[PDB]
Amino acid sequence: VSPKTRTSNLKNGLTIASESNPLVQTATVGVWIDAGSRNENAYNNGTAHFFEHLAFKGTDKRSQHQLELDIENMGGHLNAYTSRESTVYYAKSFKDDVPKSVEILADILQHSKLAESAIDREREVITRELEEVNKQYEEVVFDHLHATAFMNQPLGRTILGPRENIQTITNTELRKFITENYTADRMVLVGAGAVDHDALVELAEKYFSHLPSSQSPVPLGTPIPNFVGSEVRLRDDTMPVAHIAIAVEGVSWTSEDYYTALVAQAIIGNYDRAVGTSRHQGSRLSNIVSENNLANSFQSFSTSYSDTGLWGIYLTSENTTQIDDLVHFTLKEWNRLSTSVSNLQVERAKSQLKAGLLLSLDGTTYVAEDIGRQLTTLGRRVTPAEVEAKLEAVTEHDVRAWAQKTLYDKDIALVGLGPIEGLYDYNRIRNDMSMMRW
Amino acid sequence: WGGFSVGNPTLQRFFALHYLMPFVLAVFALLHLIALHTAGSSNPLGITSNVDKLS
Ligand code: HEM
Repeated sequence: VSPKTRTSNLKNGLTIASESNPLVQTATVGVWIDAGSRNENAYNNGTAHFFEHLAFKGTDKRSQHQLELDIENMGGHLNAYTSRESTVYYAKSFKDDVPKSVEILADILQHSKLAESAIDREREVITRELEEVNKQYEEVVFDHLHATAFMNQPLGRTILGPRENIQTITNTELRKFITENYTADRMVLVGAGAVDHDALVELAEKYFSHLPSSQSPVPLGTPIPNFVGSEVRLRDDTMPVAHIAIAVEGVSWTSEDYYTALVAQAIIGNYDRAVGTSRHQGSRLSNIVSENNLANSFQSFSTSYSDTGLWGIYLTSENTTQIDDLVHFTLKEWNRLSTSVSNLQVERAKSQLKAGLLLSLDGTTYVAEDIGRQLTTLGRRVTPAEVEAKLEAVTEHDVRAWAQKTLYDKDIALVGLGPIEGLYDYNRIRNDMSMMRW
Repeated sequence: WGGFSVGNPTLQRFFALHYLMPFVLAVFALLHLIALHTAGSSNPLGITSNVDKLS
């Protein structure tokens, strides 16, 4: 039984949330923000990611060099990432270096210079990032997947933004973005590891008290996406491995079917030929794929956003003449979530998930990430007892009913990259979303 | 004819051959398709379709 997550607020509406672990000597403090690329329009798309670069380029007090030195002297590191719906800035340090790290984070968020000289310098760095993501195939596949599934909608945009915007982002629009979005009612100060809650609340009162509040404070994790069944093919015969993602519209964080979608995802599960145990996994798709050498790997996913999600699978394969079999067998396993699953698969997946949801949190950064994610998506940290009860509530009838309305005979978004000549056209893929025998 | 003019022998043999010949025709129709399968169908532009196939 893990220690209780303590939660306090300031007057501006900044949440402070902490989970102490007296067995570790490091601490992760940081700021989770309920804001990301999805808050940009088409003209300033790329701003949030641009800011993340400039946040480390110097503040009104410390210059770029002083900032570098200050963190080096702390002993730990700082890290940041911007996603579609969430931005994070955190600092891992020693137990007693926590007040320094809170002070540095408060500085780079509130008091960053955003000097025209630095904007102009990063404008080239970010331009080079556009031509080097090209190598991270999983990311290429998932960014095309969002672009097509949410065609011409904010969730469909990339985080980097178009080349055109990178050349035209000004310090004005950067400042406007962080003034509109980085407000106290959208922010959570999180501490995990060797942190005292009462100490962290004091540090928040010292550094984050002059944060603007938004005019209309909605609750944390408050959002209309119209999924497009569609396909992107990026054939490249010179690549040896095909990367394929298939997804349907999934569930939001606060859906009533959130746990049902996780259980369904665990029934298919993951596979990787490089792991020794993977040939012995219980999943039917795992057995088909391993016995027939259809794939190097597959990874089921159920990605959630505030108002939508994507549920699907990501496959990698060198077997270029049997891509058709791989896709066929995968979608016939999805069909069985509608037609065939019983208490056998459901109770096995529940067993595996009851542990999996706890196992994931195995270090201070994972704990901080869990507190921050849950506070910015649900407005509260959900206790493991509540999670165990929501999983236990999932029956085989729930899984069948969910799959029948979410998967069965539904449109998919499909992305293929690499030697995908053997991937059939959209209709033949989408025809495997149902079974004529049922 | 089976005789010195078209008559009963001719009619009975034409019946037997008329019944048979469609089966021979079906075999040759199958042969020309198996022969075609090595190149595939041509197309109205006259170029290769190996770049862009549909089931
Ligand atoms: C019982 C008579 C026949 C049947 C059932 C038949 C059936 C077919 C079929 C199904 C195809 C493939 C689809 C198409 O292109 O239309 C085809 C292609 C072809 N047939 Fe026929 N056929 C017959 C008679 C003939 C005759 C009399 C010729 C030539 C004098 C011929 C020459 C061809 C050729 C060259 C092709 C390939 C055309 C291409 O796709 O570019 N067939 N036939």
